[PDB]
Amino acid sequence: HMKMRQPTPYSDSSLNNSPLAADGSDFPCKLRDNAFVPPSQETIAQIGEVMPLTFTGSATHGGGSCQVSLTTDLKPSKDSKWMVIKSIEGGCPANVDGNMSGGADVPDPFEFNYTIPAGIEPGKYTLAWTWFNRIGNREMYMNCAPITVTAGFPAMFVANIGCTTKEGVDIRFPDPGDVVEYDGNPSNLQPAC
Ligand SMILES: *[C@@H]1O[C@H](CO)[C@@H](O)[C@H](O)[C@H]1NC(C)=O
Ligand SMILES: [Cu+2]
Repeated sequence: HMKMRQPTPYSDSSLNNSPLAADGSDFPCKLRDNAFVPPSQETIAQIGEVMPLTFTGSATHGGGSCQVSLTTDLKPSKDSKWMVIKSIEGGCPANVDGNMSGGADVPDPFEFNYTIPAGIEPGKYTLAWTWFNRIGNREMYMNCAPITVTAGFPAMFVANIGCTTKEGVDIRFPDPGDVVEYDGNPSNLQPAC
């Protein structure tokens, strides 16, 4: 149970910590009433700029693995095409064995980053954070945010909503892309579905 804090998600006031529905019904982005209201301030990412990726919550489930992906759709649906720009294998959204202190609203002390690479054209996108928790039920977490790319790829991995991950491991994505980061404990890294 975690949510993305930066970049600021769509409709943050109605966005909870829960994973995607196990039946796939609310993929992508936790579909619900008024799910795609932009935050007030524009999130601007210059090509090549190191951008923050940060989280809220204490139920870190021993970490796991995450992707950062972009689509041109501003109200994503099941038909949206995603482009993975970063994979984090292990230690996302935290490198601890289990859960952390502080309740549902605590800023997660482990912080991350992403960079818009040269092959992404300036324009408006939706950015998705996806997360496959290491410990607990086999879930997929997902939050989405509007971003504007200014001047200054693999498809997104989907599982746990026939492709089912193994409890206890930090998964390694089949096609993680050319920007892959390992932030976890070597003993938990997958020797994906
Ligand atoms: C982005 O985060 C990774 C993982 O902590 C770190 O290794 C890297 O140095 C960071 N990049 C920066 C701060 O430019
Ligand atoms: Cu949880």
